[PDB]
Amino acid sequence: SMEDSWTSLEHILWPFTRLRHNGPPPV
Amino acid sequence: PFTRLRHNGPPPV
Amino acid sequence: SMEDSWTSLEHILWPFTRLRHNGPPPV
Amino acid sequence: PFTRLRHNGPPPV
Amino acid sequence: PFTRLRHNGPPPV
Amino acid sequence: SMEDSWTSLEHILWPFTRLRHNGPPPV
Amino acid sequence: TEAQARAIVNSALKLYSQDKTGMVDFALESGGGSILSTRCSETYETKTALMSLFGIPLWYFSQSPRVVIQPDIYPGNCWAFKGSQGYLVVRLSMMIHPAAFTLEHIPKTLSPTGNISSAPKDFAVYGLENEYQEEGQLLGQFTYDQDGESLQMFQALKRPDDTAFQIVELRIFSNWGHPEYTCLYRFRVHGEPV
Amino acid sequence: TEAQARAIVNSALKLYSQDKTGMVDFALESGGGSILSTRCSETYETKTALMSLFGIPLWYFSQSPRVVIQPDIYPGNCWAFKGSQGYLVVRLSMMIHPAAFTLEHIPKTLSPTGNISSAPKDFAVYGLENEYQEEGQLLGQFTYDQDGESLQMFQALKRPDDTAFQIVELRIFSNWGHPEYTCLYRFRVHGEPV
Amino acid sequence: TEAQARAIVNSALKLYSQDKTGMVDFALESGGGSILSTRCSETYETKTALMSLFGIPLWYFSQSPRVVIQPDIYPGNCWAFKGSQGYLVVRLSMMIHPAAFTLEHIPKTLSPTGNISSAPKDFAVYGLENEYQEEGQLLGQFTYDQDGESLQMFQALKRPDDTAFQIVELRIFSNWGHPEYTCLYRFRVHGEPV
Amino acid sequence: TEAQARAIVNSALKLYSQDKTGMVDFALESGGGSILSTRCSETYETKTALMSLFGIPLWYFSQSPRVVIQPDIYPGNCWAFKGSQGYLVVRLSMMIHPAAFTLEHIPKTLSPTGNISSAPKDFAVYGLENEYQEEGQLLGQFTYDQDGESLQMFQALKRPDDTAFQIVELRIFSNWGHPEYTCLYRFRVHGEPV
Amino acid sequence: TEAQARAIVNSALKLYSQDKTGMVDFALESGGGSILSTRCSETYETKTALMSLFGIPLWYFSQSPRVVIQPDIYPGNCWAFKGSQGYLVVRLSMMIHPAAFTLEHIPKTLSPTGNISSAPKDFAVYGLENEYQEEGQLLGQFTYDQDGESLQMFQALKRPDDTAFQIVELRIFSNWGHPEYTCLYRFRVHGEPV
Amino acid sequence: TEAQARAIVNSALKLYSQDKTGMVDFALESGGGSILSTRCSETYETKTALMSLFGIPLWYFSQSPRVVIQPDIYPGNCWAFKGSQGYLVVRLSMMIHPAAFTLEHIPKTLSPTGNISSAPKDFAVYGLENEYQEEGQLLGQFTYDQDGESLQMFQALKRPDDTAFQIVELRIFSNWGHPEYTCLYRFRVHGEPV
Amino acid sequence: TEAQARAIVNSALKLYSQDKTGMVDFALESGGGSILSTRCSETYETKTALMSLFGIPLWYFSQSPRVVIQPDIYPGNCWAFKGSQGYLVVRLSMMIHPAAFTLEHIPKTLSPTGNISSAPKDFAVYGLENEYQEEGQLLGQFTYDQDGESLQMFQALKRPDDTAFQIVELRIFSNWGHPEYTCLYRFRVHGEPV
Amino acid sequence: TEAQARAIVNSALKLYSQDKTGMVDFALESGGGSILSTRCSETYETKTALMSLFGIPLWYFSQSPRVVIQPDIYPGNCWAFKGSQGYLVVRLSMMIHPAAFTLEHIPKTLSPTGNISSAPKDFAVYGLENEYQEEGQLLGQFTYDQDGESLQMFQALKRPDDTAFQIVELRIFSNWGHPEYTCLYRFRVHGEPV
Amino acid sequence: TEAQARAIVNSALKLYSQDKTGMVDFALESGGGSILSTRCSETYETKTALMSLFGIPLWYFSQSPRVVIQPDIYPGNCWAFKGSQGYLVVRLSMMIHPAAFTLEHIPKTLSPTGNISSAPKDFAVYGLENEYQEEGQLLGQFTYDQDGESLQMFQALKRPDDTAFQIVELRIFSNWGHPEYTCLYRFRVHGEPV
Ligand SMILES: [Cl-]
Ligand SMILES: [Cl-]
Ligand SMILES: [Cl-]
Ligand SMILES: [K+]
Ligand SMILES: [K+]
Ligand SMILES: [K+]
Ligand SMILES: [K+]
Ligand SMILES: [K+]
Ligand SMILES: [K+]
Ligand SMILES: [K+]
Ligand SMILES: [K+]
Ligand SMILES: [K+]
Repeated sequence: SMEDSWTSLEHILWPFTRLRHNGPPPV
Repeated sequence: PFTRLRHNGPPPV
Repeated sequence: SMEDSWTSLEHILWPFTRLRHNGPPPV
Repeated sequence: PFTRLRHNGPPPV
Repeated sequence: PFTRLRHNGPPPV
Repeated sequence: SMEDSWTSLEHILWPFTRLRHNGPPPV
Repeated sequence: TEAQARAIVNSALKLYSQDKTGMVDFALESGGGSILSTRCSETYETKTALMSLFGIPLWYFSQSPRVVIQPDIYPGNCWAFKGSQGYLVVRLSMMIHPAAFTLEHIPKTLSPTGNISSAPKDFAVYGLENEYQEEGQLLGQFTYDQDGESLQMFQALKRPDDTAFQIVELRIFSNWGHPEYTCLYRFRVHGEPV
Repeated sequence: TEAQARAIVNSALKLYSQDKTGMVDFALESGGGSILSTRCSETYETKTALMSLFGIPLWYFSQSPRVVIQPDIYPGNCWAFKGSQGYLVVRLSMMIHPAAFTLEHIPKTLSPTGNISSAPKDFAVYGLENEYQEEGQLLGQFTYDQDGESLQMFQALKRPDDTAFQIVELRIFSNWGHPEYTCLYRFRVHGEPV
Repeated sequence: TEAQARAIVNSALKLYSQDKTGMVDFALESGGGSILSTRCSETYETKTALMSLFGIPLWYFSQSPRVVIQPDIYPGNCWAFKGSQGYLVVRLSMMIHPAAFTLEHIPKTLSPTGNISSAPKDFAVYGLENEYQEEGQLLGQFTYDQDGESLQMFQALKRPDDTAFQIVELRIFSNWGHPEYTCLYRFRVHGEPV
Repeated sequence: TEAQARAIVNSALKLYSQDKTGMVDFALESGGGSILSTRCSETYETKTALMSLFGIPLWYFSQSPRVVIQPDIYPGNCWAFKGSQGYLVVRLSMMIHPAAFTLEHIPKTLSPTGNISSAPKDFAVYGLENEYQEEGQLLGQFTYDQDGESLQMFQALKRPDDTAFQIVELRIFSNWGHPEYTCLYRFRVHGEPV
Repeated sequence: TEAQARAIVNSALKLYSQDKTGMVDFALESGGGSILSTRCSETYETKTALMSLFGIPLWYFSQSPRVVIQPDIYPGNCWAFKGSQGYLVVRLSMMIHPAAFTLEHIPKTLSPTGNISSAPKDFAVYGLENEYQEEGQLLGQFTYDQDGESLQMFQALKRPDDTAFQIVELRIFSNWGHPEYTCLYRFRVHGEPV
Repeated sequence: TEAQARAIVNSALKLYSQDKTGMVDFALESGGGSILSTRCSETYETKTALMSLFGIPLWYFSQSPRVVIQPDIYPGNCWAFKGSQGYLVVRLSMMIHPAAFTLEHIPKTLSPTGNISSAPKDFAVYGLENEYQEEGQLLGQFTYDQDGESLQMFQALKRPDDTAFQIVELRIFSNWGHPEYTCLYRFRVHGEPV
Repeated sequence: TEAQARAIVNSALKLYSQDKTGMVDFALESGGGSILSTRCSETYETKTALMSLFGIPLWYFSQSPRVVIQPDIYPGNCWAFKGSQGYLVVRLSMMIHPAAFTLEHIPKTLSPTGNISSAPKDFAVYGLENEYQEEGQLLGQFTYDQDGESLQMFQALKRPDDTAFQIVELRIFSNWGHPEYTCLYRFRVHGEPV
Repeated sequence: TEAQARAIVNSALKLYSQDKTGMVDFALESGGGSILSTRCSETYETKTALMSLFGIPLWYFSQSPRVVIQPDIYPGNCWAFKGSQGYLVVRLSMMIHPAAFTLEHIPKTLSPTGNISSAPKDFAVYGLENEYQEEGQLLGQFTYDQDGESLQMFQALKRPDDTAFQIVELRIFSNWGHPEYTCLYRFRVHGEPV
Repeated sequence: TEAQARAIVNSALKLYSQDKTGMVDFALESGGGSILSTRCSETYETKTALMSLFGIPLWYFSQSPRVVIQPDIYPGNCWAFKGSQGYLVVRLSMMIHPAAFTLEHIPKTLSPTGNISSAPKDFAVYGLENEYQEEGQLLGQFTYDQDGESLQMFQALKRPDDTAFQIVELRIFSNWGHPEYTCLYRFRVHGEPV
């Protein structure tokens, strides 16, 4: 439930935030 | 009270 | 408190929802 | 915290 | 879940 | 946390509310 | 004739309290009626209804076709659709042989403009066997009379084979002259269950 | 003659406009009455009233015991509880000596099904001194008559000691035959304030 | 006589069904009237609050001024302002020459306390050309009669120059003795559109 | 032959990369198409709900009709409506003369149950001049072939008068045997802009 | 004269730190003053104030009459009312015999336009015995001088019968030429408590 | 002469602009100080500051202990705690050897009541090594002088062992006679960082 | 020749379009699979992916185990768990006899670092009968080959008793040398429904 | 030549599945690339993207420059900047010697208007040593060919001193004739890490 | 001399009260200035966050760039950006020819650490004709003097052609040695309106 609510909020927020990588992400 | 409910029933496919 | 909060939300939602009876309501 | 409070005092009439 | 977090670290000055 | 959340809400609400003193405030 | 007079008054009040008709309204929403909104014409957006929460005004909305099957008929408590032509589809609470229909509009004496030009004028009622059917059985052609009473009843056509219906379509072909919208206050369907 | 008739009609209309009884309803919610929900029987929850938003199913609407102390009695504006016997606890707006009670149900002529088998039949009213008390003082045993008028009044028992109450429990011991649920449209409490 | 009696009863019921007056209420909210809340006296503060948020109690009020222009007048569905003096500002549904006003209060027979001491007693009605003008034009000084009928109508002063208004101010100078608040159930404005 | 084989492979990959068709999809949402949800049949009600708020379960649905005009067709990314009949209304990215339509469903080889009984079977496509017009112009009657390919294209009827449409209705008259719902994975509209 | 010079500097700084006057401001909101907003003229909606939450901008609002009784007077921290005429009603923290009033406006050297044309010019101050009184006692007629200092003090009229007031009305009859609004930065009331 | 006077004035203004002391305030909230609210005395909560929205009473505004570490000291911008003795716990922005403390209160000349009877009178300052410790090391016993300057500084006790602290407790043992509450405008902590 | 080549290309493209395998994935989330998050190894949480709004740092984005059952496998669309050994628990959309499993990782040619040292190396798959069971039935031990193809399939052990499962646990016993974390791009489960 | 043909098909599909290039894209966001949004030209606000929550539409937004480094290139999945000139600054996932760049635009066959006039035409690519540097090293001048393939690759200038870069600037000097905006679907940077 | 000294003190206080400069600040937010946050360098990331929502910490920041154009400069009321280089973009209240700029920082005597190493050191000011233009026109290069006064003014370069600007960029090239961040307390723009 916690992760599902967070992912709903993340979907709402995603296209309006800016993403900066300060270091390489896991790949 | 805020809750996310679990879906054991499969989604429509 | 639970029912009162729900009824507040229901009052907010009522004129914008669509109501379909799939079977007869209690009468 | 979200709460509805009980009103034992009668409303204005 | 809603929470305010405590800041022991001083703010920028 | 409680007071901090309340003060955030108070900052949001402050310029739009009207304040009436029914008696002298602490001074 | 005092006792007879009191009896007449009691009968009149009883009938009045019984939804003014003493007849089941099979379209009434609280009793089981429903609006097939996907089969309604376009709503005219008036934004004349205010929403409030805890005494705080929030925003102005227009009125849903649902109000057509709700009993409050104070001025403004009507569904306004765009233009002078429209349609409404209602699923009834029971499978019935339809006997009559009722249309209500506010009296001219309660209209702010002095006229009821937004009232429906020419309309027809059809019975539908399923919600997906396009061509229905004509149950009647009528005119709501602007010089008549607020509540008007209309008798359905008698068919030798009385097929029952649980879905009715109201088509309004014309209103009483308002060029912007037509406002429908309440529509009732009366008949006998199978 | 004519003046007497107008006087009779005006008196009847005045009484009708005074909540049909001319008596204070100490259970009426807008006046201060409230339902102790935790002390009510289980609500009949069906999934047949689907509320949807933009075609998305949203929730299944049932009716709260609150409607029992609200004046609207169009068909469906009633609290349906599970089974054929149940109970409701009401906190009155004032501490009163209870004198009478009123039960309203829709007339058969407005019921889509032709019957009011869901109406309460055998019931009793008890007074409670605190919300946590299980056994109250019996204020009366009554039967709601399906062949009687829509609104029915019942006189409370005369006790040598007039004890006041602000909480009453309505126990419905039977309904008029509906196998699934029982529907309460409105319950009123009349008496004298302390 | 029987036909005459039936005619009298029908006439009485017709007038009753037409908002009891047969006259447009230009203040009715659903019909286009609105409360200019920013220009109204402050709502009565109820001892207890409705919500609590982050430990702070919120909403110490019962009814919004909007209820004053809504037809439901069951006990408690009224706007309470502090004390025995106050004011309410209404924007009418149309620009009219005001002819009469209506005040409604619950009858003593429906008041839980046995009295209507919270009912308005001395009041006046003013027309405003803008909602922010300080002094309005007196349309009349009146008293609501505590021993009178629930609904009371009051005739506006005749003015030589037919000036129209779409904003009216209701000033309550006194109530019928309640020391904490005054409750307004309904206020109506009648007149002729321009 | 090697150069010819490389050319065939490159051509196949190019067509595959061009949305598998090399043709504009005027229904594609990202390209300007939109679902007129108010005019769509009701979304399938899933046994369980997604949220709970104040003890009331909310959101009894899986997928919004929007997915029908989105290219992802992994199993489950489809719109399910109740039963074996339904309709969907799409506003196109441009006013076009419709030439063809495309329906996609998952192959039997990717279906967990081994069958695609929930796939649409009998359907028709109509052009609408306004979204609220009752009867649209038939652009074609088709069957989706359960033993055919996952993606199927259907040629529109040739009309003597070149009338353009920007609103299309997809009507599903039958599915391939699933008794509870029908799932639409993707619907595309191809044609010539005006 | 070094010690005397330091004493002069200390006295000047002390007076400056004591709200520049060394006198109680009975209108100051934090000290107990209040705006009777229902008795203020219309706010000019500039929407030049940004609201933010956690560094996120949310929306632009205009300024409440409350700012007139708040000490911050940086450019823009003023209440703008529509036109060149308006009024403000303040409830004082104490019942006082009014001695003087203070009006502040930004100096021309800090105004972006080079002028203070939005500053109040001609105004008058009245004492009111209760918040519902229309006609007050004239406490003085004044002009705020655009060529004067930023802070200007005005002496109240001495009346032989010094009736005390806890409510004052500021009426601005004219501004310094701005055609759209007038901006009021701060108004103070000084006097002696009873 | 003239140059000496300008130098003296500039030095005075510079010191005034440096928070009137020219010394770091390790309790200042914006710089990193915080109030341990659970370790503060009870706040004086009156219902005399009513915040309302659209005329609807919303909440009763009291002041948080946070204001004690905020620089605004206009009358009313103070924390009022219940009774005439109390305590406040402040976590400093840095671990310091405390050297001095500062208490500010409004001058009598700006107090509406003519007195500062609500000002702290007898107080002591203690250092705490952890937030859960009850008994701290006495850093000093002092009296705030009602006939002294608005801002008063107090030198901490010289101890042979300079122990550092980041938590200080201010105990007010008495006020200047107000029977209901005690008002703290600002408290500062000065010392040397480790 | 030419026709044979076109047939081969079409078959290859068809298989590619069928999730590259032509086999049902009972772990795929959109089809009904879900991650039992409480039974997953710790997620590698770095602070290197900063999401900000209007330049305000908002939160540090990590990837959920959910991505492991989502088809996107562009570099970075993988779940990174802490260390070089870990576990994941997946609830399948159906109760199946598991036949095979699939692991996908990005090719070295698309990895920015030139290596896939973060890829899983040594792993095993177990079936669980309930979500609370610690020890499952071993369905197979495998190694993901860093020099093999991007997509690799592994055949489950043949057991004389075909027991069905709806929960599988993937245990990664080693990765290909990355010292900080292990990255899973996609895991699929294939088998036969009951 | 059947085995050779199948090998050719397999190689083509493998390359296609490896992001169509088989080469690392050091600008790809999921792999570590980032947009320095503060160094991008103005976004054209089209508001053609719909946001939804639980199937409820909420509002229309425009597309962030971030989409330029995201692989979805269905029509509309592009960043539109105002006019025919603009710039974009990307921080790469690694410090590389840049070898080539890739620009993608939709084919004309998938554009609703029949043309790709909004596609970039004349552009140049620069390497930057730090995010604050204004003047970069020219890495190449190019034209995207509207009559060419959807994906186009461009070879960087070879410099004898190959200074590595982790920041690149794309400057678009012209588009293919659209007067309102230019839409950039995807930009990739390829090279060798240091 | 006494009158001369009083005049000097009054002049100093007047200048001090006029924002310490007696000059319009066209960047002041309350006066019409605004921060173009989309064009500002990223705010400093504080180790800890402010909120937590669904277990995710949110808001890792102290102050919004807005504080740079607000007059409060108590320690901590400053905007911190990461590192020793950054930029800020301000839209002025009017289109002006810029004449001077002002930078404020806390004095060393009020800094908790004893130093102002976080103060800006080397900076430049540019005028922009649009907020999205890459290279602005240099209005001046300056150094903030760590051994100088708290408030420092800097004269703009004299340009032969009087071009106006309403957007200015402040670039900080270096700070006074703090290795993590740089804090800006206030930046002002002075000039002549067009
Ligand atoms: Cl419900
Ligand atoms: Cl508070
Ligand atoms: Cl995350
Ligand atoms: K109605
Ligand atoms: K009821
Ligand atoms: K009312
Ligand atoms: K789809
Ligand atoms: K002010
Ligand atoms: K303070
Ligand atoms: K994945
Ligand atoms: K893209
Ligand atoms: K500042």
